[PDB]
Amino acid sequence: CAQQRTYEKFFGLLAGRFCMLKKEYMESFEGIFKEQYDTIHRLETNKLRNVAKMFAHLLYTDSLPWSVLECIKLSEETTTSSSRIFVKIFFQELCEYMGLPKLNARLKDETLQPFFEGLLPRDNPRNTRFAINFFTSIGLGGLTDELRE
Amino acid sequence: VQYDQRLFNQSKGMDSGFAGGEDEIYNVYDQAWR
Amino acid sequence: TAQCFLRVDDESMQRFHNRVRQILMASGSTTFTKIVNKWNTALIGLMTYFREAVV
Amino acid sequence: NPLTKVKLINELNEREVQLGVADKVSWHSEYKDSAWIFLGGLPYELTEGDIICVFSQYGEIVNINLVRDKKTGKSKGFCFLCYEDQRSTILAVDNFNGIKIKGRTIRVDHVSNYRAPKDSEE
Amino acid sequence: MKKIVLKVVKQCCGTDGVEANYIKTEILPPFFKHFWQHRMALDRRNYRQLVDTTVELANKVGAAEIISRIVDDLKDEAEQYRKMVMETIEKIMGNLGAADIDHKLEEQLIDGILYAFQEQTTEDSVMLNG
Amino acid sequence: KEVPAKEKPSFELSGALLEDTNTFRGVVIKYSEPPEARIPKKRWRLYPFKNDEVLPVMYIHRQSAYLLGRHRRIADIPIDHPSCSKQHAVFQYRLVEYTRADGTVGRRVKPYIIDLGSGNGTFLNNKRIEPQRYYELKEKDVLKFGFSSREYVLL
Amino acid sequence: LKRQEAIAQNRRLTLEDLEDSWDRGIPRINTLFQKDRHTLAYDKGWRVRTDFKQYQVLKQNPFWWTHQRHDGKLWNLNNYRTDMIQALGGVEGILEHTLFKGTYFPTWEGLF
Amino acid sequence: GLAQSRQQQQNVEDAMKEMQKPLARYIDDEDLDRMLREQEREGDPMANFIKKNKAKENKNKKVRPRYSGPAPPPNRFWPGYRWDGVDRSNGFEQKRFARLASKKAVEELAYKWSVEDM
Amino acid sequence: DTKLLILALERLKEAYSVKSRLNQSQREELGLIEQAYDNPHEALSRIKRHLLTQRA
Amino acid sequence: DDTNVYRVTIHKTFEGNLTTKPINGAIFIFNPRTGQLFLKIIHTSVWAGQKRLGQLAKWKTAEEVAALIRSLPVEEQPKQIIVTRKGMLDPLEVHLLDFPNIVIKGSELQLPFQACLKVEKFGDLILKATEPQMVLFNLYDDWLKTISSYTAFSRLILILRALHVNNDRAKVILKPDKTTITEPHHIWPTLTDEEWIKVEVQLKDLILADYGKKNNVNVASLTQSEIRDIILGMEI
Repeated sequence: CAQQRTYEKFFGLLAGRFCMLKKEYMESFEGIFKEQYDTIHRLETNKLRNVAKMFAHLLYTDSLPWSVLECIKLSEETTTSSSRIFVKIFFQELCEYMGLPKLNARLKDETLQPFFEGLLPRDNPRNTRFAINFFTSIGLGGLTDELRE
Repeated sequence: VQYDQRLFNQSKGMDSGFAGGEDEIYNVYDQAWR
Repeated sequence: TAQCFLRVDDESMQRFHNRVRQILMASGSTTFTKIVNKWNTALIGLMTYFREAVV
Repeated sequence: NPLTKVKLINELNEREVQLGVADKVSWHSEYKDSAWIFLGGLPYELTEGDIICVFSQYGEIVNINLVRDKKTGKSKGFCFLCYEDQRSTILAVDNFNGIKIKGRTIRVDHVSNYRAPKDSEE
Repeated sequence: MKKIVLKVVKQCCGTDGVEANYIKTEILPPFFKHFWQHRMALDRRNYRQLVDTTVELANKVGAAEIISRIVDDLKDEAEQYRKMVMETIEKIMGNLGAADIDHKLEEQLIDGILYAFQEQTTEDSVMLNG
Repeated sequence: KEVPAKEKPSFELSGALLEDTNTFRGVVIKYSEPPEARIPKKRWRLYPFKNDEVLPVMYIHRQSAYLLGRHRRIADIPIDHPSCSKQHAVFQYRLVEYTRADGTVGRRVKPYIIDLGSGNGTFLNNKRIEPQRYYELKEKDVLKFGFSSREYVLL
Repeated sequence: LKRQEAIAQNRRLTLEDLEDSWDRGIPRINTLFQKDRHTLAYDKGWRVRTDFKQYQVLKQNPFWWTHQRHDGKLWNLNNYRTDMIQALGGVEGILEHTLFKGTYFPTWEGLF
Repeated sequence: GLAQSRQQQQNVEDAMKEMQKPLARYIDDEDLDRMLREQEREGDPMANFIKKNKAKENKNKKVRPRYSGPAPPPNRFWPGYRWDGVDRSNGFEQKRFARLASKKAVEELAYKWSVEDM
Repeated sequence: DTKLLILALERLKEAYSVKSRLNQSQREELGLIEQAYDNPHEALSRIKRHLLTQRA
Repeated sequence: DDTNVYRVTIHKTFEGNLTTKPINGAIFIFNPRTGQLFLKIIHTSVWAGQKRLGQLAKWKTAEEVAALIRSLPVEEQPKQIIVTRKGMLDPLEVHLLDFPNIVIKGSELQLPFQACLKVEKFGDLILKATEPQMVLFNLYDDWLKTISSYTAFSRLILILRALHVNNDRAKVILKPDKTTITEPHHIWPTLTDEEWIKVEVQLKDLILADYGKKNNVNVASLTQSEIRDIILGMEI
């Protein structure tokens, strides 16, 4: 999938068909994600897009646990470039599938959500401010809060 | 706007490449093999 | 908001069947690589306009 | 005779682009290890700064040499320019030839040996 | 001035005056150093004058003394320079002969003219007659 | 010891090299248009007033730049003013990026005026202007040709 | 966006039309950068004349909806041939065809 | 003046690639996963979060300052352009650039013309 | 003016790729096309000569 | 190739004296049709107890070679074996009595498999072994999908001879850029065909320059048959 010119939705369908068929495929496959983002600096500007939309498509059509995002580390100190525009086109491209509201909720509403460092970094007023700034730049701003008291 | 001259003139034409309706003259596979 | 389901009209597949019927007729007046190239031109002329509709 | 060498060096590059000569044998592998270029036909109103400004487009001249006369003169018309890289001299002899600055046209050639006070042809 | 002295070397060495060791000691080494270049094979009035002087230089000095100095130039990446060397070889060997060339030189010239025949671009026939 | 040598080099600009690039038919013109110089997209006209009443009308929507001077030989807009230099002040339109109150960003046509460093200087709003900077012209502002008061108003 | 960036800045589009791989977009961006822009921009009114050319010269066109010098090559099938080779092996015909009495051909890549 | 500096740079890169590095480099290599995290990778909203504006420091090969940012014409050999190089030439770069682009076009059409009746 | 006539002539020339062609009509068609190639203005004013006064 | 069965490393002990260590060795068997490299380990423990260690390896090798012939199937055993310089025609003749139809020949095509000990994936495998593992590797990585075995051999022996005459510049030539990554299941880098033949041209220029530096011979003064004789390793 990573290498076909423009992305073909056919892969997040075969992929999903496995990824919920046998128990194993979902586990192995997710391993491929966590493995995947934490490098993602090799392939860039194309394969990065095809693979990003590849995962967004799985999440949107589910057949993949909503917590794969525990690996995504939102920092702006520790995020690096191609990582950053991996996750960009990732959400921005997941945006319209779920629409903003149905994403905004399902991102948060799930209660048990605090597995990640993506959004919830309510930590020091740095990577907190950096989240807000990022998601405003990526042009979603569908979640922005005031932790500045 | 200052376009580069390397992008210019890379393909000529005013034909089609899908020449008329003559379906015998191998329109596919634009570049070579070896 | 909605979904769009697609199929091929019967006149298009009838036109392609009569198309390959006349390439079968023209098989007797040309060679083998010519009619295979003609099959290929007809198959691109179908498929590149019927991309998601062929499935 | 004073400016037909402009036409000669132009016809050399036209014959190179006509015959399809690759860059390995296109007249610049014979003049290697030398960043010195000779100028011809310069007007007498040119200072060293204007020559630097008109030939620093492809790289700054490291070593300038105008032919300033001893006592009674100011200039003759020749110049030596030593750039950084030899490809700058390639681009200067291929691009700055045939242009004109205030009347008289100028010419660019290579030196390749050493600077001389007067050996060339006025 | 290169063209003028290239014409001067032809007519100033043909009658009785200059001898062999005089020329092959101090006339021809700067001649092969500074004039056998790529820019002189481009202009046709300089292309013809070089070989037209080199013919009389081979008449005065000899065959293998010039050829063995330009026999390694048949494996160049330039077509017109190899064509100049090929015209030099054809005119010297058609005017003088081939008795002066020994066993230590003929495989070099044969391999050079075969390599020039393998990698020619234009439809000229000067290499054929050579 | 009196001089090092009587000759010496120059390293100064001759008129000729600057002149060949910028031609009024009999002389060089200072002021090459800045890269964002473009045609004015608003309706604009410069009206001269001798004393507050209409003299000609100059339509400014045609060109990116306009020159002020003493005669229609050199400058686009000339004045019968003996104490105006041949090149006096230049009217220049440009595209600049802008931000509105809402935070919306984009490209705006702005006209500017810059003194040429003319012999008698220039004034805007009946206030002296400094030379060598583009001043932002605003609607109805008065241009005048010499450091005190003059026989013509430009609006 | 990159055109307005190059207008706002003062750079040149050297190779920044390569992130879109020189052959993307439904008009196929390399149609703009060609030899005949100023002439083929005056060929307006197309895609309908070719459909009326079924009422002309007898070769029936299966490409009435496109021709490459205005909307571009909308498909690049190049790797299907290579994957056909890798699916049938690189020796897909050499074991079958007598290459050996063709000549002494040891390479089979310079074959023409 | 700078070709010998380029030779010194390529020889010190030659020495660091020979005397310490193996024959083949892998994916990890302890250098390439650093360069991949140090790529430009356009499409990054975090660029304006850490950078104020594209200013002009002393960005030059030497200590001396560099020419400002208008657009100079390309010349096939990426130069050290400085001290007022304003686009004066005879038109030899653009002509042979059009020549090589036309050559790359006519080889594409010549392959088509050769592959017609095969 | 020439920029449309060359488009029309190449639009006519595209329909002639095979050379197992007919005896007189389309060979003099391509002959008139190449005569319009060698002289654009002659065919350009010949179109105007057909275009003012000829309607039968 | 059985030259590197015995090889001695260079070391310095706690004392100032210099001695030799009979460390482990290699046996190279190469198939030029497919690219299979049969690499046999010779452990250090057989280098103790036996006498004339510099003369008994020629008799210890052929038994393991015959065991390899007996282990492999019928269609994969060779009809001809081209050995290195002659010391093994009669040992292979007396050890191949169970397979009489195998021809043993010593030709003029010597090949630098000792330069195969200069690459790192072979080097850490030959230095760290506690068993005669008999590994089976591949040198024609992904070339058979695009080129033949002929161009593969004509590339491989040139790169190996360039690594033999000068490991330094033949090592830096094989990585021409900083984007010349190598997958773990292969040993050669992955790069396009134009820079394949570019690396071939500059490595044959390396070999000709090493010849002209060693024997003080003008490179352009050699005929291309003589350039062929240098580039294959003919005894000149």
